Amino acid sequence: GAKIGKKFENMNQIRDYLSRPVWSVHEYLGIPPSAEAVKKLLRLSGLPLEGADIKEIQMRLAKQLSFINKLHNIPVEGTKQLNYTKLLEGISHQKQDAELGEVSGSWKATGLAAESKNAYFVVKE
Amino acid sequence: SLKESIERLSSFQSKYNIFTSINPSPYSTLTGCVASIKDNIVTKDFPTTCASHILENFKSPFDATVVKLLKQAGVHILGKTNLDEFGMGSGGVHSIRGPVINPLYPHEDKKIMGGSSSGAAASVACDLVDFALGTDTGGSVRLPACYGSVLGFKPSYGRLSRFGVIAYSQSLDTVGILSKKINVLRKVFHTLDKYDMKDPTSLSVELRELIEGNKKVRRPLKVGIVKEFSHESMPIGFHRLYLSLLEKLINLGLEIYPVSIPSVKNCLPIYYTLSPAEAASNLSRYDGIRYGYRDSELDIKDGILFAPTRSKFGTEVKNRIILGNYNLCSDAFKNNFIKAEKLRVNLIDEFDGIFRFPNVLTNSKGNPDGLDLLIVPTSSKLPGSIRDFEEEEAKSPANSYINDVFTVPMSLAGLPSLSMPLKEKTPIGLQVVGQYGDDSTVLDFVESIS
Amino acid sequence: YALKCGLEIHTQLNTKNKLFSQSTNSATSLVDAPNHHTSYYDIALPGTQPVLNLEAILFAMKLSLALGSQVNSISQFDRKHYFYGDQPQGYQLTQHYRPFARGGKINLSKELDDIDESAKEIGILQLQIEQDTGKSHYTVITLVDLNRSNVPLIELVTKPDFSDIKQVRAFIKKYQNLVRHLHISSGDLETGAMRVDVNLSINEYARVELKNLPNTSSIINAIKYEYQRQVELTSSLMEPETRGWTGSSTVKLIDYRYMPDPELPYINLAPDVISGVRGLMPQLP
Repeated sequence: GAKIGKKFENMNQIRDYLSRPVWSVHEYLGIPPSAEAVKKLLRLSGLPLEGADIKEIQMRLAKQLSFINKLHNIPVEGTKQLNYTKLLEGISHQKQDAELGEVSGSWKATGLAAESKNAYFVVKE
Repeated sequence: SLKESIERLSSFQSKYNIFTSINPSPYSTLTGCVASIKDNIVTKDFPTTCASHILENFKSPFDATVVKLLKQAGVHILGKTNLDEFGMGSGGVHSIRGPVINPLYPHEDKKIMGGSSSGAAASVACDLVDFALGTDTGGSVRLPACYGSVLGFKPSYGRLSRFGVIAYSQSLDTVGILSKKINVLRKVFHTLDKYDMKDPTSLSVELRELIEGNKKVRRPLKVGIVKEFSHESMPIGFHRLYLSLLEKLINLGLEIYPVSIPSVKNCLPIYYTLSPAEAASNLSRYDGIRYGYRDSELDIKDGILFAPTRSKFGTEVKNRIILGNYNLCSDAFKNNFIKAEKLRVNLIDEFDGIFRFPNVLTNSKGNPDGLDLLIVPTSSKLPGSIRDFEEEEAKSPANSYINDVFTVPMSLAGLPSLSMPLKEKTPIGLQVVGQYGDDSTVLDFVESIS
Repeated sequence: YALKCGLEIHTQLNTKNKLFSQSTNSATSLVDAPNHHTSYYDIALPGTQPVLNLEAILFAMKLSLALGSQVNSISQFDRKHYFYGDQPQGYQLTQHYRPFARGGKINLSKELDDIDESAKEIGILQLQIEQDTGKSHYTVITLVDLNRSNVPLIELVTKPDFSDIKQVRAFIKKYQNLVRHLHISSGDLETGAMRVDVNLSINEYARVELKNLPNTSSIINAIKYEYQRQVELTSSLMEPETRGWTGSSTVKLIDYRYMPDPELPYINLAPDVISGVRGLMPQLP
């Protein structure tokens, strides 16, 4: 747990404190999934399989994981109620915000798309 | 002067790759102030690219709330600044426009600016703008500010609106402000420190008032230095500069204490569990169907929908997306992700236990024998070369992750934290950190010792 | 032989506006011009954010009370991830880990519901509020209309309590009647205002789920087909399997990475919401 020490009395106590033999975080942190796992991951990511260097992704992920998996050994130590009137009030006060583009037809919702068919977005089979 | 200003702008832009887009007519309560905006914050008048092929000519129909508030305060926006693509990186090297170069050195040196708000910091260090807006998810305002020898403030989470601030990791993302002038920075913060009902995470008016009501006279001020952050290999010059600053403070009559906050040590593994997961989630929308870049020929390949378009994600972005999806799959979620959330709660609780100021989000009472501020290094490293940074990262992700060792705990706990320089034009900094919501204390303290 | 059957029923709410945006929830979707009732959020523009429509809470409260469900002290929305043209965010917001309500039931009687049993109750597992997706029209290019995206739905999941096929029809009928009586939905299966997935199992064998049932006649028939078809078996029906329907026969047919939404506040209702909404309920049968 967290702890506050005694107040420093002078700058040399601070210099000695800073020179104590204590691990750096670098020192504390000590600065592979199957190819099928990686393929599943590329799919979930909506990334192409073609051209993907599998073993390289396997290798990078392996190191990423061993870094975050350090958590495995760390033990865990240990809101306003919306009421009825506020419920009803919120409902009564909801309205369409022009700054949100919430008014129908207030902006061309398809006008940013690279491709479209009239007022429809399009996806190619 | 005007001619001299434009010429300066063209020169530094050409040599340092700072902006992704610039006002056609540059320099033509914040009335007359000039700002740059990180290019992951949407604007009506400029493309918002996120330094990504994915959004290379994206034009938002609307201004981010922070952009609107600035405009309403009379701020002129000089342009959008280059960044690490979608906010992912700590060095400022991942961008479709090429890396940003640190203007503290000759551009031939190819020194890193730091990231992800690289261009933001550079535009301030060059005196191109009065202030810049950036975003800070794990250090991305404080670290580049540090490397540009300017002020970099990351306010408490939820103070400044994230409406129109493109999502990276929403539980961590914070809009931040960079400037050489503490006075300008405070004015900007005051302008932007506002409730926004468009943002479901915006700190409520009620909680803001509760925070104000909790403020007390503090005499003397009590400042902690953190044991766990007091033993890293630091840059040459740091100890002298650090010890001079602490001595200045001690001679002002404030009290300095050692404090141990053990949870700060596990913050990087916590961060790289939670943040990539959110990133993968928040980047799931990018498909070129409704906006942004779209593959000219295919919406699907190898039985994977949107793959051709999404292949244009930067390489670092793909790596993180892949990791995040791993972290979210069922078995890993029940293990690492849940554990990371619980440890994050522990961290917030540990900070609450050592701060005198109450945390209104956790309803902590405040520790009357606790502290008002922490002072912590911003970075343990000097800016290296872009090549060296790129070489080191290629060796291991951990080598890059460690760059945020000092900044991530305040991101995870949403604490207001300001990096301030210790010496003119020197890429070394300290953070002043307060309890959640205690932004005015951090800023007034920094103003007082400036 | 004995049938152990359960249902998953999605029902479009007729709130004035959508679930996480105040854009219009249109009642005339068939005549509306495409992508007209769509906010920045509905199109999932960069930097947009969800804000919960409280009318959906009110509607879910009314349904929970009618069913005798226990409203969860805290509920939340989770992200269900997958890619599809009619899902602009790349995920659906739904209440996976902490549903709006749990428990509840529906009573059927011979006197009123034309059931062989004098009285038969169908238990409810849980009740979830969730986002609807857009509508796709296949013409090869597929046309996407996001007018329906982000329309509020309530998903009702029953326990596997169905034994007779007359029960399923009677349940769907009363549930249709119920949602209409509460004025929370049109409950129309023809328009898609109501959508029914089925899960069933005969004599404690593996649970099978039937998808794509456009109308009540097709649900009843798929159930009747699947019951007799399953009796005939038998190594293939040992593990769960999702099937479809083709009007004549039933034919054969991903980690969603569920993550609690990091932005949306929890639903934390005060006890007086229960008594309050209770006073606003219509007379129930």
